[PDB]
Amino acid sequence: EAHIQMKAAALKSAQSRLFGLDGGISTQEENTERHTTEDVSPSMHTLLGVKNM
Amino acid sequence: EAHIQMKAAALKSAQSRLFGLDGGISTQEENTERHTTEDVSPSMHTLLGVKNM
Repeated sequence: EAHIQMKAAALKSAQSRLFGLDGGISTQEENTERHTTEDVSPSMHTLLGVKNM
Repeated sequence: EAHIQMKAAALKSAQSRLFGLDGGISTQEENTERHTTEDVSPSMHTLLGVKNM
């Protein structure tokens, strides 16, 4: 009885977790797009549909 | 994907030309006109219709 009471007091209400933080860190997708000196900007190749007025 | 992106970056917007400068150089017509010592000048045979006054 004493040992079981001691075990219950020591364990308290501890709940086991099966997993920690997942080791797969990357969530985005790799950027495979080219980048040439003809690009209007580092993020846009052209401004094709743009109308000045 | 990487190979296609590399090809697109390398080719850029190169446009093919089917022809270069045409090899036919002469554009004028050959001068077949005679030249005699009776000619008033190297370019005029006579001055037929000319009136002095």
